[PDB]
Amino acid sequence: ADWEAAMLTLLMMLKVIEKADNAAQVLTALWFMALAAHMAALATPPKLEDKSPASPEMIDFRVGFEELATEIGKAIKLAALGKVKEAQAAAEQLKTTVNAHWQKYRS
Amino acid sequence: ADWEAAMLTLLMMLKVIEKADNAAQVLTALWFMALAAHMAALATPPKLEDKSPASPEMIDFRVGFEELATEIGKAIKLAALGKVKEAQAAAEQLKTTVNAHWQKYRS
Amino acid sequence: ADWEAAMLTLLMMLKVIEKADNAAQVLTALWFMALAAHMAALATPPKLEDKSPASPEMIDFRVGFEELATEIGKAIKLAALGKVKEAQAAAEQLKTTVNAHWQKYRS
Ligand SMILES: [Ca+2]
Ligand SMILES: [Ca+2]
Ligand SMILES: [Ca+2]
Ligand SMILES: [Fe+3]
Repeated sequence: ADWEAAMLTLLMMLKVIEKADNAAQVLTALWFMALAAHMAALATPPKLEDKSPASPEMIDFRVGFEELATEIGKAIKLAALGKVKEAQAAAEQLKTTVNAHWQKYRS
Repeated sequence: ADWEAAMLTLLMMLKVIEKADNAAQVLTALWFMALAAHMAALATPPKLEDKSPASPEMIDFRVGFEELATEIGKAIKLAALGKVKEAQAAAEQLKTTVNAHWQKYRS
Repeated sequence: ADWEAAMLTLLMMLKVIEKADNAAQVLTALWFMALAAHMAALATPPKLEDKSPASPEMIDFRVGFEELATEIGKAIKLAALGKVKEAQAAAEQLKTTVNAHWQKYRS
């Protein structure tokens, strides 16, 4: 998948987590979020199509994506421990990082 | 998973997409298809077991697998946008690329 | 996800496989197990936090993780062929490798 194809996957999975009832539904959706970032970190968003791979703007994008995989991993551990409530709470903060990263490179 | 283990995963997920009702069912199955190709592109099919990694026959296999991940990504974006109909239509063309690649290296 | 976050994912997915009714439920959970190992093989467990990357104890961990991905792949192929019974049987042996690896680096 390209960049925004996995970005929209993160957005939809956040909508699945907010309506998920058990911990298995939250965990599987969070792993789909981690998976969507596993193949999209290597892709390039539309705005940075003509930015150097060593350009600080393109470098910012990689690390901003690295925070995302880090927060997703923390919510996965909370959902893995059975804390379905605290994992959904961590998913609401994930929604902030996903939306901020998605709007900065949407164009 | 080995090569044909993920090939049969693509075939079964295509059967899940053709019977999927909502867009979330199509998107998750398509990401399972992208995931099945993410770890099987690095594996080697049975026929090419004794073919050089730089052999044009083995090289053909890698690129033919690269088309597959590209088509899967396009269907993921269609399913991510909510176009459950057009994503299923793209999945039927995916069935052509999966079956052609699966039969050429099945043996 | 970090190391134990994916370790607990393997444990929960084993509980999903033992209660899965059809072959698609077993296959998807097994691919979640393969996915959980795809990003956790590159992480480091708590005990080996201060062990050299070329240390035989840290080297043992990588190969012990490599057996895990190999067994998961074999159960995926059994579940892909439709053998839902034999794949669940392979999942019970997977439970031995997961639990042995999980307890050796849990601390
Ligand atoms: Ca609900
Ligand atoms: Ca149906
Ligand atoms: Ca049951
Ligand atoms: Fe990878």
